[PDB]
This record gives sequence, C-alpha cells and structure tokens, in this order.
Amino acid sequence: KVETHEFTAEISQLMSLIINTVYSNKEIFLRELISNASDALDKIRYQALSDPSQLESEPELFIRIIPQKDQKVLEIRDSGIGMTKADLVNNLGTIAKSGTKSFMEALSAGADVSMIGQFGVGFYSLFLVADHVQVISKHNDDEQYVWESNAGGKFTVTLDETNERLGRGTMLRLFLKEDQLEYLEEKRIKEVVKKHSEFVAYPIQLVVTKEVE
Ligand SMILES: Oc1ccc(Sc2ccc(O)cc2)cc1
Repeated sequence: KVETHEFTAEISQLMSLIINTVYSNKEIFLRELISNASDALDKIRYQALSDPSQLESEPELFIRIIPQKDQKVLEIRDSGIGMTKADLVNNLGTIAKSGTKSFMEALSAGADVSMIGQFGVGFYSLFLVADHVQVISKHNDDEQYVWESNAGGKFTVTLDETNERLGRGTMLRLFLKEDQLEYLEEKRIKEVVKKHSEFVAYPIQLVVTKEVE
C-alpha cells in the first residue's frame, strides 16, 4: 500500500543541487549520516533514562555500516529512536524548509558543501554519492515503514513487508552512483570513519563479508 507525497519545493531544490554538484570531497556524506544516527541514539538514550523499558525493543545501541556489493547499495543502520509513519512524511519531506533555504544561500556566497551539517540538513548530503535512497524506520509502539526517494519531487511511504526487522531504529539504503562504488570497500569505509567520526559515543560497526579459504 504505497502512499505518494510531494516534497516541499525547497527540499526538492536542494536535492537537485546536491545530486548534480561536482564537489570533490564527497566522503563527508558518511560523517553526516553517522552524525544523524548518533543524534537518533541520543534521543532514545534520553527517553530510556526515564523509562528503561524503551530499550527492550533493541537493547544494543549501535551504528552499523553494511556494504551490499551485489546490489551496489551501502546501508547505514542505527538503533536510535526511529521514526513513525507521520514522522517520515514530516521529517524528511517537509520540515527543514528553513535549513535548506539558508544553506542554499550560503552555497551561493561560497560556502563549502561540507558545511551542510551546520544548517541541519546533512541528511541530504547522501545525494553526493547516491541517486536513490530508501529510509527504513521503526519507532516503539508503531509499525516498520519504508520511505523512498530518487531526488525528484515525490516520495513514497509504505508499510515495510520486505526488509529485515530493525527492532528499533533507522536504516538508510543508499543506491550508489556508478562512480562512487569505492564506498562499498572495507578499507575505504574504515579510512573515512577514522578521519571524520572519531568522537562518537556509540560503537560504529562494519559488516564485512569474507570467503573462507
Ligand atoms: O531527532 C531525531 C529523530 C529521529 C531520528 S531517526 C534518523 C533519521 C535520519 C538518519 O539519517 C538516521 C536516523 C534522528 C534524529
């Protein structure tokens, strides 16, 4: 059951700008998504300080990076607070109208794209390396949903009947551009994490698939 929605115009504008930019330091996308994951984990930790049972849906707090070489997909999963269906529509398709406009104005003045996080819209940096994204999310007391975008003007939200259960949290599935496949490689991912994400309160786990010989 696929619900189609339209992006706020200025979010559409910024996705188009990012997906087309030729910026040469695209690895900063991973810092931004890890920072979003850490923020989500902060929120469930805050709730769990009052009510520890909120952790029981997924007791381990983590950020996990899962390259899917066969699919040309990079997944970034967290066990943070997650997003409801209404959140997905609101958080990703509408709110952040302010940050997107201020950031585009800053770009026109000469700002570096790596400053995107300071306007609160670092999520959209994923379009530096991906042309399509699914956001799978599960909030306590709500169902698991999938939000899907191709940087155009429409997104969809669907009850998730096809992905692994998250327990609680969010998984971004980045469909990488054909010239950005370096970010499926263990060595490259490690380099970028160590360079830009040294001060993160949660374990950053990398899933590596190796042949037994
Ligand atoms: O204040 C909040 C509330 C929910 C989240 S969920 C999430 C969203 C995007 C993302 O790239 C990773 C996780 C994050 C911060």
